Amino acid sequence: NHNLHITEKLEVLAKAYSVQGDKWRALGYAKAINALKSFHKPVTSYQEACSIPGIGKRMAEKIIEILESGHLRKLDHISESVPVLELFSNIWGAGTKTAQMWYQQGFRSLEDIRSQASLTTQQAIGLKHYSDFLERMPREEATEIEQTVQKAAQAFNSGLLCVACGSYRRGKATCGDVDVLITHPDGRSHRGIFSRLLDSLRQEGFLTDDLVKGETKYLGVCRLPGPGRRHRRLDIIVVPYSEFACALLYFTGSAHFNRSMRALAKTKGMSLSEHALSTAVPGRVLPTPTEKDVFRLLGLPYREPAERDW
DNA sequence: CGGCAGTACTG
DNA sequence: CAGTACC
DNA sequence: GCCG
Ligand SMILES: [Mg+2]
Ligand SMILES: [Mg+2]
Ligand code: NA
Ligand code: NA
Repeated sequence: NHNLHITEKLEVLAKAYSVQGDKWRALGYAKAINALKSFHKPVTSYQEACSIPGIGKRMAEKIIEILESGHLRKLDHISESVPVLELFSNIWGAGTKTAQMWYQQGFRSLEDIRSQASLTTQQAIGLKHYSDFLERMPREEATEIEQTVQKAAQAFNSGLLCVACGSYRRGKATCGDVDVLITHPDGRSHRGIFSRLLDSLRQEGFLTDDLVKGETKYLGVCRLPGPGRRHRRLDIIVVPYSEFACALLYFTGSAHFNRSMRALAKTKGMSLSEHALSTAVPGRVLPTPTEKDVFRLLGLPYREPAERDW
C-alpha cells in the first residue's frame, strides 16, 4: 500500500459520511480507498489518479490536494457530531438513524445512553457488550466456537454439516464474529432444529444473549468456559442443501467480493444471492452443487476463500 | 438520470 | 412499514 | 462518491 498517506485521510471522510447516513458517498470513498490500497505505485498525477477504477474527478482532485499541501481542506470541516455518532452507532442494533436521534436529544456519551435513552432489547445487549463486540478474536477461538456448535448439532442429528464461514474461512488470523452455516444432504432434516440446538447451547451457559431468533437465522452472543474469556458474536444460519453452495459463497464473503460478484452477474443477465444463482430480466435458478459451479457459470476461474479477502 | 443487492428480522 | 443487520 |  504505497498510498496510505492518501487513504488515511480519505478513511476519515468515508466514516464521517457513513455515520451521517450518506451510504452511497461512503461506498464510493470505500471503493476508492480499496483501489488505492492495492495499486503498485504511489499515485502522483491527476491523470494518474483518474487512471484507477473507482477514482473519478472529485476524488482525483482530493488526492491532488493532499498531493501538494500534505492535508485535505475538507477534513477541517467535519461536524463535531461525527465522533459521537460513531460512538453510538458502534452499539449493535443502533445505526445512523438512532445515533442521529440520540444526538439531537442531547446525548453525548454512553453514560448518557445508559442513564437516559430508551433502548431496544437488542441495543441493551449491544451496550452491555460494547467493548467485547469491538474486539476481534484469535481464529483459534473461532475454531472452538464452531466445534462447540457442531458438537451440539451433531448430537441431535449425525448428518448435520456445520461450517464456519466469514473471515474464519478466508484464513484470517483475527475474526470479528463466527458465522456458522448448517445444512443436511438429505435436503429435509435441516428444518426445525433451532429449538433443540439453541436450548442445548443454552444448557452449557455457552449462549449468553439472543439478538435475533428467526426460522432460518440466529444471531446472538456466546462465551467459552474458563477465565480470561470474552463474549463473542455468533451467527448460525440453516439452509436447504440445494442452496449450500451459494450460501457458502455469500457468507464466506468478503462483502466487497460479493458486491463484485453481483456486479459481474448482472453484466451477464443473471443475479447472485445467498440462496441461488439465477437468470434475470424473475428468472430461473441455475444448479450450483459446489462453489466451483458458481464461478464456472459466471465464466470466472475458481478462487479459494483466502483469495476472496477483498 | 439513476443503480450501486436481496433478504431476514424486530416492533 | 423503517431501521438494522448479515456477507 | 463512481460510472454507464
Ligand atoms: Mg463474520
Ligand atoms: Mg457474522
Ligand atoms: Na477512473
Ligand atoms: Na450499530
